[PDB]
Amino acid sequence: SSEVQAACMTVRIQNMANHIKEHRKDFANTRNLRILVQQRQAILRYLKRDNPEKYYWTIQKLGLNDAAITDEFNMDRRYMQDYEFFGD
Amino acid sequence: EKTTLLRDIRTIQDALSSGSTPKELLEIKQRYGIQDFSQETVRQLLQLDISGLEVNLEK
Amino acid sequence: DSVMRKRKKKMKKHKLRKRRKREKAERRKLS
Amino acid sequence: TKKIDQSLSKKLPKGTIYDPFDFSMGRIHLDRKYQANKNSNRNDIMKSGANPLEFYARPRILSRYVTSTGRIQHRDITGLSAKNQRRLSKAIRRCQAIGLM
Amino acid sequence: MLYELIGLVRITNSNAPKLEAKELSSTIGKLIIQNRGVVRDIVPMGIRYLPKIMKKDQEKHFRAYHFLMLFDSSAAVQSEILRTLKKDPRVIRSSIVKVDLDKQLDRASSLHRSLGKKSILELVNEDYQSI
Amino acid sequence: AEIARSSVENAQMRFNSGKSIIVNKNNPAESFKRLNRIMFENNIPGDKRSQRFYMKPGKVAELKRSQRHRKEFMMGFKRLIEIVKDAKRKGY
Amino acid sequence: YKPKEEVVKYILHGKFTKNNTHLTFSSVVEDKNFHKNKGLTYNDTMLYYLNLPQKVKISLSTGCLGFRKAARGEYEAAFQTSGRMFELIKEKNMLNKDIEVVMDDFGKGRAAFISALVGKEGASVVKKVVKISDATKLKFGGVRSPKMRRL
Amino acid sequence: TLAELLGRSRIAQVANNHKPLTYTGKKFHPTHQIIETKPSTLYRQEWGLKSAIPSKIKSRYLVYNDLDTLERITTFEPRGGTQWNRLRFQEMGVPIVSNIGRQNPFFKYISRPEDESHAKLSLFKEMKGDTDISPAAMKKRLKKITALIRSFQDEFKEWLVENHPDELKLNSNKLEDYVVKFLNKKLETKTNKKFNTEIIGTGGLSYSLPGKLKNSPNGVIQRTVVPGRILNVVKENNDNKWLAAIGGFVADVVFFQSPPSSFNSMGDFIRMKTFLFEILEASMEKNGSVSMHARLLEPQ
Amino acid sequence: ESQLLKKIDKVFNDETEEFTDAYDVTSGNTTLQTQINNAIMGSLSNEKFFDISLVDSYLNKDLKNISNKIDSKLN
RNA sequence: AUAAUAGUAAAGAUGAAAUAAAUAAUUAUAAGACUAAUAUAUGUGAAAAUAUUAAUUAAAUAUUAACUGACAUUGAGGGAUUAAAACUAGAGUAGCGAAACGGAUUCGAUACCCGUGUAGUUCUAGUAGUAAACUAUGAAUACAAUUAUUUAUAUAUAUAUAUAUAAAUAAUAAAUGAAAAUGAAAGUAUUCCACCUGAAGAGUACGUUAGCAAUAAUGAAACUCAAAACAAUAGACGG
Ligand SMILES: [K+]
Ligand SMILES: [K+]
Ligand SMILES: [K+]
Ligand SMILES: [K+]
Ligand SMILES: [K+]
Ligand SMILES: [K+]
Ligand SMILES: [K+]
Ligand SMILES: [Mg+2]
Ligand SMILES: [Mg+2]
Ligand SMILES: [Mg+2]
Ligand SMILES: [Mg+2]
Ligand SMILES: [Mg+2]
Ligand SMILES: [Mg+2]
Ligand SMILES: [Mg+2]
Ligand SMILES: [Mg+2]
Ligand SMILES: [Mg+2]
Ligand SMILES: [Mg+2]
Ligand SMILES: [Mg+2]
Ligand SMILES: [Mg+2]
Ligand SMILES: [Mg+2]
Ligand SMILES: [Mg+2]
Ligand SMILES: [Mg+2]
Ligand SMILES: [Mg+2]
Ligand SMILES: [Mg+2]
Repeated sequence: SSEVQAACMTVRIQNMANHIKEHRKDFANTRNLRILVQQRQAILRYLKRDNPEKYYWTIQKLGLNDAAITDEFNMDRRYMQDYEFFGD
Repeated sequence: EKTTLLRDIRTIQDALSSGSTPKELLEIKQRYGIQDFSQETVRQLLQLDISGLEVNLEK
Repeated sequence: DSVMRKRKKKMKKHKLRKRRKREKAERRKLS
Repeated sequence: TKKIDQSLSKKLPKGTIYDPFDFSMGRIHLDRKYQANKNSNRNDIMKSGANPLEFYARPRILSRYVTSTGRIQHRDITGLSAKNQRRLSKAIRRCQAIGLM
Repeated sequence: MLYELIGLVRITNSNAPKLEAKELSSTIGKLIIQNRGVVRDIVPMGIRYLPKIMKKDQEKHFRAYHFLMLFDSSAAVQSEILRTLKKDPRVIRSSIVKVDLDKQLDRASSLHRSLGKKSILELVNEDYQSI
Repeated sequence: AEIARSSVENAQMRFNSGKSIIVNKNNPAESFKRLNRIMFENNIPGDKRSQRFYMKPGKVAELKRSQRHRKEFMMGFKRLIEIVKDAKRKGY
Repeated sequence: YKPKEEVVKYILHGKFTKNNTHLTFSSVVEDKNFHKNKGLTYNDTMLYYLNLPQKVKISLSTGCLGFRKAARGEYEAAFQTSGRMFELIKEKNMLNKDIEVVMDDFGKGRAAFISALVGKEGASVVKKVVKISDATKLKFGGVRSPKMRRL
Repeated sequence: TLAELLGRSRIAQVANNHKPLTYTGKKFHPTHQIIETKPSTLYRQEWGLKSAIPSKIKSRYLVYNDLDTLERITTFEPRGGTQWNRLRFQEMGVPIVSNIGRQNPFFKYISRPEDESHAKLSLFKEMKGDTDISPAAMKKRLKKITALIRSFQDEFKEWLVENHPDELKLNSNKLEDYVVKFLNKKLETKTNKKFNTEIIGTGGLSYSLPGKLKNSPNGVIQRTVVPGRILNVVKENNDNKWLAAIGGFVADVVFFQSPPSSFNSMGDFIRMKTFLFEILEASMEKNGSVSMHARLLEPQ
Repeated sequence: ESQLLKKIDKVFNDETEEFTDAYDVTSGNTTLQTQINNAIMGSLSNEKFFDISLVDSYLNKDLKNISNKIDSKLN
């Protein structure tokens, strides 16, 4: 189910993001992280179409909002600076 | 609770084979709720869920 | 394109590079 | 002279069957041409199914696949599968780094 | 994680060849068991001549006592052990290789696995059922 | 002491390099021929010459590819000649 | 307790480059009282006998025999230089103990030295030679060689 | 149908063989089926194979591996010489005897379990007779068997408590015996290597029964004399017997007391001369070889 | 630490043998016989290293309902 | 490179040369860079790349079981990564080596060869986004005749082969093609993106955007001409 897939991806996204924060030059795994985040967006976008009630419940529990899902996301350098991904 | 399952199951099997009834057993009859200390009470304290699954699968 | 034809582009690029080096030099003296 | 070089005479094993051709020079030449180390498999640990990477702390076994100077032998010479050659070379390089080979 | 340490200890005293090795195994073993670790086995390999003359802390060596130590610890503890071995003047060379436990929990030392004994149970069951 | 005196023979030859021959006092020119064989089977002369000048990595890769092809091509050629000889022997 | 320097063997080293041939004859000297010293460990004793000190006795190049410039790296220059060495080893009474020959590189003098030692010029020295070896120095990666010459 | 006919065709009768036609190892018995063509068919290069054999071949005997190949040739060798080795053995009239005094393999004897007392020796031979087995196919004999044997646990958990309960409560020395018998008793019905590929007796070299005497015009023959050749001029190293080449077989020759002086004289050319030998006995080993023992009869 | 001191003494002792890997020492079946016996006998096995069958029969009242059954038969 | 040691008088270089108590040998010390065999870049990676060892973290395979129920493909704009050279700071600097200064060669030699050798080549933190960045061949899907060779999974046994199904590579049928050839695509089809419309002028000029800078991206027109280009054929020629 899309909700389960998103949750399973969330765990891996959280783990992979922690790796990137300690290996900021590991571009191979940064690319993997980006693709995984975009995959989670894709599965949740389908969920919103298929079962809207479950969709809003799922994103609320995962800590996301509708904007995070629908909006185009590239996890680019501006994102790393606007959300202080690496800190300082 | 420093008491361990193995040690507790070694007192319920020695007290049941020696006749001694130290107050520890009464406490053990509360730590586990096993009021009666018999050979068929340690077998029900150590039951593993896997055993139930094996019978549900056969049915 | 063949090497023969590539060589025409090579000459044009060389002359452009030669002219830009020449212009640079002038700017340095004129500056 | 009552002596012949061993390379010019064939010694027929005991219990074997022979043909008149087995006393000729053609047999001598034919045995040289088709002389291959085919009995290695039964004496070759790495051609038995063991993982060569488990021998990284046993230089004596690994020293059977390097030349006198320590150069790892090409797969053309060892006759190993690609995987075993790959694993054997890793074992030897690891053995060299540990200080055993 | 299961780790396999192979250390080349220095033989300073020809009268007590297996002295620094015993003292070193105790030091390493104590680090492991005092940091939530388990020591699975200690396989001595005996005095062997080094492939060449090796150097350490402005000293030269031509022989060493080889020993293997299979132990279970965390990655942080494993790095701490490696750091101590790389600094101890007694140790000439030390390597720690991970032994994968994905498929089975009981793996024997590479030396034993090379001889066909894949688990410590196989080694123990060949010392009780047949010894 | 003498313990360090009677254990120097093996020790001396325990750290061998593999590029040494024990000369045959009878035929000393056969021992030099054996040493030459070691040099050629470890490619010592070839490696030394190849280390005199630097070659770009791309050129090195090209030469390695061509050499392998020629080695494999020769093996395929000899296999076909063997078939020819066998076929000729049987009257084909 | 007393310096007891004694010769154990001789090393005949030949360096055969592209432009010259260098031949060095040396003596492996062993102080036979080293083990009698005080405060000496088993390791120090074994380490002293595994690399015994060496002393140079004869040092020759092809220019010592009058070969100049381009002729120094030729076959004939090496053959004559090898002869002069085999003679100086007999004229110095250094043909009593065993000799170990060490060859270094593969220039044109390597095959001249071998011919001069397996022939009449080296019929005295060859009888004492016990071990031949190669000491060509190769690099596993190492420093960058000069660029290829465009000729 | 055509398929039925093909299965019975003469080409189908020859068992598939890809063994090297040029083998330089030790030969103990024939490896390829000899093919023979009649003179009339040979004149027309007809051998009953797929293609005509080249006219260069003048022999009427060959051995082959493949009817056709990617090289557009037949893989064959124009030789049939193992038949002459068998016929020369027949002419020597020495029956093959068992050095272990085993039952004759060519007779349907009523055997009993005298040797079946080694049930644990051979029941485990199935898993332990794996000298040349793959490292993982042999490992498939561990899980595949374990499940099969583990399926008989209930049967042996009841039989053992109903036929030998004392052992289950006293000692397992006899329990292990009941286990070895149980599996064999439950395996004789099964078919594990039901077909045995081991050579049966002589392998077809000789079907002669020992006991018969050879009548001759000069009386009954008591000792068989056969011309032969001595191969080596020095006894086999580590063995007290020389080697002879008698009738296409290599035998061990035992001399009366001394070695004839022609040995030292001839030297390494000793094989150039023919001596007379007496064939003492002929045995068959498990490798499929014939152990022929001879005696160098010297003119006296 | 008590186990460590006993292990070090028992392995680095002159009597103990050390894996010197200088020769191909000579002599599976042992461990294969323990498996065969534990597969057939199961709970009623004599192997020191038994399988989960024994622990399952215990918690399933089988090793006890058979011990009484055997004893009742003996009666 | 430095120091010691004995031992000497030449050494080094080249086509031949000449420029700048040694060379060689045996020890000891220091420093930076590089990674021999294995090895096929096989394989792996989006490409760029990637082969001395170990460890940590991350990602990656096949089959089976269960599950979701078209959630897919492609992808303007956009985003990210991107060899070598180059640039901005701070370290490092053995070897190599633009430039420069010398030695030769030559009629001349701003070269090819030799010497001394600065930037650079190295590391850390950045800028920049360019290569014959090439398979000069965008991605996806359905499909079509064979062989050989490896690899993988599975199956069987009279146990080591045999039988299957995929992948890779090699040679091909058909088909396609200007041909050379391609060969599971450069075939038969479908979907989406990028790009082209004679040569030269020109990837230039101007403007704009971006960059510390070198530059990078975008990108014309006039004038002139009837050319210009590819594959293949037969020759001629080749130090
Ligand atoms: K590749
Ligand atoms: K639907
Ligand atoms: K889309
Ligand atoms: K785009
Ligand atoms: K530098
Ligand atoms: K390319
Ligand atoms: K595209
Ligand atoms: Mg997607
Ligand atoms: Mg074009
Ligand atoms: Mg020269
Ligand atoms: Mg230079
Ligand atoms: Mg020097
Ligand atoms: Mg390499
Ligand atoms: Mg590839
Ligand atoms: Mg896309
Ligand atoms: Mg800088
Ligand atoms: Mg220069
Ligand atoms: Mg950038
Ligand atoms: Mg540009
Ligand atoms: Mg471009
Ligand atoms: Mg490239
Ligand atoms: Mg895709
Ligand atoms: Mg531009
Ligand atoms: Mg053309």
